[PDB]
Amino acid sequence: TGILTNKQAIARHFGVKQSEVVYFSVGAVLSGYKVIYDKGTQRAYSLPANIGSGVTAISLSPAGVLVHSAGSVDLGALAVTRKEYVTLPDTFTSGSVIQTKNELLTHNGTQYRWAGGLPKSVPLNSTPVSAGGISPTAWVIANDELIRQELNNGLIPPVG
Amino acid sequence: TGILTNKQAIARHFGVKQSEVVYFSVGAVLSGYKVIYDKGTQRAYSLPANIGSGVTAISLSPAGVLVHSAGSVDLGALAVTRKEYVTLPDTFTSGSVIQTKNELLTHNGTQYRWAGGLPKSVPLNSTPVSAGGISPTAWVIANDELIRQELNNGLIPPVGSTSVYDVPGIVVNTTTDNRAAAYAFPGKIFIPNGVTIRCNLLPDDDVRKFVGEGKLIVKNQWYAKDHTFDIAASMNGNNKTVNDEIYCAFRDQTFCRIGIIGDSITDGAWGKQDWSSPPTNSDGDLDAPSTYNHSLSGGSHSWTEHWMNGLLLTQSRRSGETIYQSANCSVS
Ligand SMILES: [Cl-]
Ligand SMILES: [Cl-]
Repeated sequence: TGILTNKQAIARHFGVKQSEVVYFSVGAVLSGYKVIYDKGTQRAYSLPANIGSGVTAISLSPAGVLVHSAGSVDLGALAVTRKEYVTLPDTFTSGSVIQTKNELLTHNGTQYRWAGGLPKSVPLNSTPVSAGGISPTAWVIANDELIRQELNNGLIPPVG
Repeated sequence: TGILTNKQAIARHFGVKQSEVVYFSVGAVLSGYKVIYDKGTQRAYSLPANIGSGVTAISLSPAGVLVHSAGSVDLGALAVTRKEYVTLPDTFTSGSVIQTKNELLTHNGTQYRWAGGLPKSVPLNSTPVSAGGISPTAWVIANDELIRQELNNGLIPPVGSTSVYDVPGIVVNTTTDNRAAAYAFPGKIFIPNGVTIRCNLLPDDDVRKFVGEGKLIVKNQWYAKDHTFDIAASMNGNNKTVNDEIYCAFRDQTFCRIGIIGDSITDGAWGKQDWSSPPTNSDGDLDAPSTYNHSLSGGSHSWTEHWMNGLLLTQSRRSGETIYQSANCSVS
């Protein structure tokens, strides 16, 4: 079946076992799984470390917000912490729509994530500055993200 | 079929829909697709953002150059912009052949892309230096590529400043007046070496707004004229010296206008009993535009003009030319 080969494809992408991938659906038990797959958007998200035992899925939003028995988690935000990104086949110049926190939009070879409200419309002929500016609550450069922040906040120790 | 599972595997790798992957073939319609697959090389490339409607595929080269109905695109170059790389299972030491701009060859744990001619032969026991050198038109380190270039070109803003390219409203040219945008922005602004913008500063504007080593083009508010503000000199000093300029002007016989900003004592009280201040407007500021010279008027006998007298009497030992003159902008 196409399910098994897809779970297989997903498992190799994330480096987990085939048995550790699960399709989202209503009532789907989440315990033990490490990756969830949204068949509607065809996007996969790695799951929070310790989902409780006997926890079942309720809903999954277009932004990647998961609602389940024991609470709610933003999978897009979780993917950002794990640097698990989808690099959109667009630019700020070509325009695009951003749906999740883990989508990346390119401008002159540089990738930006969006940290503000979703969805984020980006019109034709735009710029990270022209389309909401560059700031912690707006467009964030994903490439070299930590080393950039350390440099911009003087957090790099002198040699030795 | 093996096609569907492959498209499936590709779709998850790039994070697109299965329907958004297409195998290359002749006449294959390209519109709407986001990834193309070369079955001969078994390499996949993400497609340019807006391929026109009804566009069909003609050819796909070993370097990843795609030819279609509405033109031609280098998919390897496009993958570089998206940092979509294939890391070859070789080293410079083991040798390899490079076919595309998005292939990476390793040397001591570091990945290099090739920006020169293709294909690129790399013999056994090589080095990025030994096999074409490291340069923008040769081997390029792919790891941390942007942050490396910013560091190697001094494009990283000092702590607490923002790069001028990231500030709302700024246009980086020499014609647009960036003054309103720059001081609407509440923080400091970093302008890198070699970069000039026009910022028609007003006299009350704190020039410490700008850091870095760039330059401002500043319009004269009273005459059809521009002035250059050197931020590097403003930040680090210009190493110029009052004595240096004065002695240099003596030696070079060049003009040396000496300006003074001061109060009552330097204004000229009481250098002569009929002393008077420079003209000032209703705000209390110096009149501008102006043809006023304090040294020929109420400040004719300020200590500045006696200072000039000594300079000119020393100058007289070389020439009759009057190279030392004051601009005494002092008001009681
Ligand atoms: Cl200083
Ligand atoms: Cl007036």
